[PDB]
Amino acid sequence: GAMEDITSGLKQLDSTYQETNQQVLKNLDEIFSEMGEEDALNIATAAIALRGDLALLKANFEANELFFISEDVIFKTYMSSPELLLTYMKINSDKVLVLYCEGKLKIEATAQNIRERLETSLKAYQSNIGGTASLITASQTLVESLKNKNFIKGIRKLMLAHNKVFLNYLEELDALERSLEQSKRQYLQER
Ligand SMILES: [Cl-]
Repeated sequence: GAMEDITSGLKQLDSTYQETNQQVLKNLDEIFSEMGEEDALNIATAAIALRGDLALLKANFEANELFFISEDVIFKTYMSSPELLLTYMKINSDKVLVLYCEGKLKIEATAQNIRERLETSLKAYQSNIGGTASLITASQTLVESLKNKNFIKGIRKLMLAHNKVFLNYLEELDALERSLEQSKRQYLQER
């Protein structure tokens, strides 16, 4: 649904990245065939950011997109309802209370894995976003600066969407814990 949107956002950003990188390497090849010197240095600096910090941004977005795939599998299956969670615990005081024990434990473990992923992603963005300044500094005209700034705004928008996705997982797990406890109460009441 909204994940086609995010996948697409990523493909667009990647395309702009490849083209920015192509343009920069072409420019370096031409340069190395005082205002011009400062510009050449700004461009080499951009080439470095593109290979380094910004490649790390790209890898981060990619790891997230893959995860959104596999974790989506998890949430559409054994994590999709209390009944199916309990069943999953069964295949892998009372004999059913313990099953709920296992289910709640699995929810907790899932939330923890999601938090660790989100933390890693937030850290990668925080550490690498600063490298985008160099694309602004290397711009030779206000038009080029505008295009680079749009690219950067796009990077931030994609990041805002990914954070929404992670937090949405956590919220779903919270609702599911509520429901699992309500179902557990209802079960005990019927036994
Ligand atoms: Cl949480």
